[PDB]
Amino acid sequence: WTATSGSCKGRCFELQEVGPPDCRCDNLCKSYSSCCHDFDELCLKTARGWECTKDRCGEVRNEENACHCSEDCLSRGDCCTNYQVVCKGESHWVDDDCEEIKVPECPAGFVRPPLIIFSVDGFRASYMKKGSKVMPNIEKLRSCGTHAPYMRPVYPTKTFPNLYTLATGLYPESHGIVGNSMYDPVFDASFHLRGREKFNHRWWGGQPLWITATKQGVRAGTFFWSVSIPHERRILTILQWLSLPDNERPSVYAFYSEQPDFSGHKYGPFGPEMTNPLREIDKTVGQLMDGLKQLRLHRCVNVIFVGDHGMEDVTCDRTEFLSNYLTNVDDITLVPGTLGRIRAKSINNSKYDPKTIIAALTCKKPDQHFKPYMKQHLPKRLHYANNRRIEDIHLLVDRRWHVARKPLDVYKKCFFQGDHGFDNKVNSMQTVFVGYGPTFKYRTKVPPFENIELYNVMCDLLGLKPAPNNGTHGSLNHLLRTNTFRPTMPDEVSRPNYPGIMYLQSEFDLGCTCDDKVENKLEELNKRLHTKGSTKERHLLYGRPAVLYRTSYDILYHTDFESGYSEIFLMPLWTSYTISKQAEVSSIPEHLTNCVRPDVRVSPGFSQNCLAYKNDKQMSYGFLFPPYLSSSPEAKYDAFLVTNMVPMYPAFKRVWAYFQRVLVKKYASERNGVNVISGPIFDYNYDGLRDTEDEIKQYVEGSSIPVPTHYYSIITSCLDFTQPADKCDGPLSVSSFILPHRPDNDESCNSSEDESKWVEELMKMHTARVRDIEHLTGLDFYRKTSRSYSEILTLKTYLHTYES
Ligand SMILES: *[C@@H]1O[C@H](CO)[C@@H](O[C@@H]2O[C@H](CO)[C@@H](O[C@H]3O[C@H](CO[C@H]4O[C@H](CO)[C@@H](O)[C@H](O[C@H]5O[C@H](CO)[C@@H](O)[C@H](O)[C@@H]5O[C@H]5O[C@H](CO)[C@@H](O)[C@H](O)[C@@H]5O)[C@@H]4O)[C@@H](O)[C@H](O[C@H]4O[C@H](CO)[C@@H](O)[C@H](O)[C@@H]4O[C@H]4O[C@H](CO)[C@@H](O)[C@H](O)[C@@H]4O)[C@@H]3O)[C@H](O)[C@H]2NC(C)=O)[C@H](O)[C@H]1NC(C)=O
Ligand SMILES: Cn1c(-c2cc(C3COC3)on2)cnc1COc1cc(Cl)c(C#N)cc1C(C)(C)C
Ligand SMILES: [Ca+2]
Ligand SMILES: [Ca+2]
Ligand SMILES: [Cl-]
Ligand SMILES: [K+]
Ligand code: NA
Repeated sequence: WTATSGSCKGRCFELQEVGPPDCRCDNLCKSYSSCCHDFDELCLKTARGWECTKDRCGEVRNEENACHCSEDCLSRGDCCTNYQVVCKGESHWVDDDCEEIKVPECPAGFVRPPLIIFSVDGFRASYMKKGSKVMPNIEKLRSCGTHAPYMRPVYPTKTFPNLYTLATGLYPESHGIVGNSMYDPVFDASFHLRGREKFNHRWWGGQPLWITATKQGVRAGTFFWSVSIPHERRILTILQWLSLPDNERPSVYAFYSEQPDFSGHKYGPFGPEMTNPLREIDKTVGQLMDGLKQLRLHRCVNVIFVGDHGMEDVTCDRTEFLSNYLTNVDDITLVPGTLGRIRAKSINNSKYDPKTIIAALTCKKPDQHFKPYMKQHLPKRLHYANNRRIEDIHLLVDRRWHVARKPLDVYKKCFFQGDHGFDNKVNSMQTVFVGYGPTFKYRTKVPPFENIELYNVMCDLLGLKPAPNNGTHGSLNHLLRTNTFRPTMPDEVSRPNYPGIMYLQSEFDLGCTCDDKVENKLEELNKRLHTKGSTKERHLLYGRPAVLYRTSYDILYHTDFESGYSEIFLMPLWTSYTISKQAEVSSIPEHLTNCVRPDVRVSPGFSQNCLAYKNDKQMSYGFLFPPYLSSSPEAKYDAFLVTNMVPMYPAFKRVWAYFQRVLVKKYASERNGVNVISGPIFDYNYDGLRDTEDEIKQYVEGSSIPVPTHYYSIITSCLDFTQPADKCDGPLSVSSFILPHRPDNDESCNSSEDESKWVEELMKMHTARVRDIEHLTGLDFYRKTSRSYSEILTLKTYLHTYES
């Protein structure tokens, strides 16, 4: 209940919220049914539209007008954005030549260049090129400022998850807005686009930019705009706020457009009807920039033009129905559409079996346009599991498709031709970034990057210390003319041990065997050199990874590879080796098929044992440095050390063996040598972070040998592929993966076929950034290179996406 009978007289678009039941005069008031009775009359004037004409020039001020062409308007801050053009012979900003902004050119009283975020819903990356001839204001920002060819949104590629990621630098699993609709099982409440529930603060976690700003004494405009406030009025409100006195004026502003999303849904991304919304958004940018130029702020303000997601061709007829797969379809709730999330209809049910639901949804039709997953099995690059609002069962839907529960859900609601929400690596989902202003570079192209990184940059732009978030601070330094953040490497926490030969063979009782009793001094000092790190410069190209937590581990050197061997987890944390373009693949000789050898540098008590693998009828083992790539028959024995062994499901060994035997050599042929770092990952609580020992839920039967959730590899080479990986003078090129360690290959529908028809497709889907692996391992890679730390931070955030 409000007392809506105060007045907005002198408080239109006031920045401090007045609390119930005084009546309100701000953007939210509409959505709360709490506006004063005169808000429309005073605050939402429309009379005479939004443009000066010659006849209005010099007019007598009439306060009923939407905007003003009177002589006093620049001082009152309320001229129509085109006043100076019509009434004073000035040019539109778009018609002026691009001129470099080397320093901020601000009116007196400006302590810092303001930031304006201009967000556009559904603005697909390729609109920058395909629509360029109708968006001259946007094209100027883009060619004269700093731009990327595209920006990668977060998953799901929906509006609220992405805008709240922009604001926080957090993954949706961390900020809590994990979908455009959601059910919270603790709240027993649903969030939707319609309704008042979405307004409750309990949904929205982390610390958004506007709060970061305010806590540190920097004032912010609104980031929420009521749908009924026309764009022209949002722009005029921002320009009025920018004319406030120094002590009252905000430093950070946002503008949001519902377009082109709203039309894209109706017409598809490139429907003929989409030309006009692009023209309209462009006009709005022109208004803003003419408005800045009137107020002498067009060489002072930093402008970010950014989208939340793209838009794909999706029609009612490309819908998969769960009713065609399940008998028990009335026992589930589905969050439908361009993703699927499934939970039980009733928690008063011990009868609900997710395993039977998954099984009924797996590889059932040859054409199937979705894939089911337990959420902890989703590609770790999606970071989409560690929240109670994400249901255990997920369906990743193919681009261009929808999933629904039953046909009536689609006809008892074709409306639509476009939609979004797919996998964030999908080309059609990519969106836009442009930065223009004194703090951005001039006429500069940067590589594609992720929207999670922008929070740190917006903080830098405003001199704010960012709250803890998921960006990598410094990875986007190359966007900026002047950086206030100087990244430095984390300090190594655990120093390695460097063990020599300390144990006799008969001290081990590991139940292993090997055929290795097959006896020259020229090659007896030569192998000694190898166990002490004589080839270490070849196999460890970027220094040893730093261990960033407290543990006990050993560096072990070998002719063909180096490792960091954990005495706690009884296996390498990492294994590093280089394969040249020239290198040969060889087989495991017959006599060595089951060979495992004690490592005399490592005590029996800190070693794995073969007996446990014999006794564990589910679990087998593989090797991190692959025997197939031994430099010599003699070096091959080192690959069979117990210290190179790791636990592997037979089903996973199909994947791993094909990678090691076929793919590593291919990459070395294509990339002119590769350096590989491989290791295990333990993430039993699916938080994206290295598990402590006491979080491990599975061991090799009757042992302390922990079972990894995942295996990674980081594959690095020279960006200039005319140089070999091991003698690169310049920038590097990387691709990485995090493969789930699963006891079946149900995820790959063609897995009954030869590995050459399915393994690589799997690995591509589980592409990863180096940073992802860092979080999962507590390692820090690329410690010793000739490259700047900023550049290395960009490299660590790169994702190889495998789109055309
Ligand atoms: C991406 O970036 C983010 C941000 O840096 C990072 O997320 C951070 O992860 C940290 C480690 O997991 C975690 O640390 C502590 O969490 C709590 C503090 O909780 C509150 O306070 C902060 C600060 O203002 C809030 O941000 C935080 O918000 C979260 O929870 C809200 C509801 O409370 C929610 O609205 C919001 O969206 C957010 O939810 C998310 O996080 C929670 C967990 O925090 C998840 O469960 C959700 O799913 C969602 O993902 C909170 O309001 C501390 O109390 C913890 O302390 C533990 O652990 C100690 C380790 O030093 C240990 O020594 C102590 O014993 C202590 O244990 C005690 O409690 C145990 C668990 O409850 C108990 O078993 C035990 O026996 C004992 O009593 C953590 O130090 C941050 O909160 C988290 N922040 C955010 C915003 O998410 C991500 O990790 C990265 N992602 C990647 C992949 O890099
Ligand atoms: C998305 N939106 C809506 C809106 C209302 C509805 C209804 C129709 O049915 C749902 O839809 N959209 C109104 N104003 C905004 C802008 O919100 C933002 C804009 C920016 Cl630039 C940033 C950042 N950084 C953050 C936000 C959030 C506040 C976090 C959402
Ligand atoms: Ca959107
Ligand atoms: Ca974990
Ligand atoms: Cl915005
Ligand atoms: K076994
Ligand atoms: Na299969």
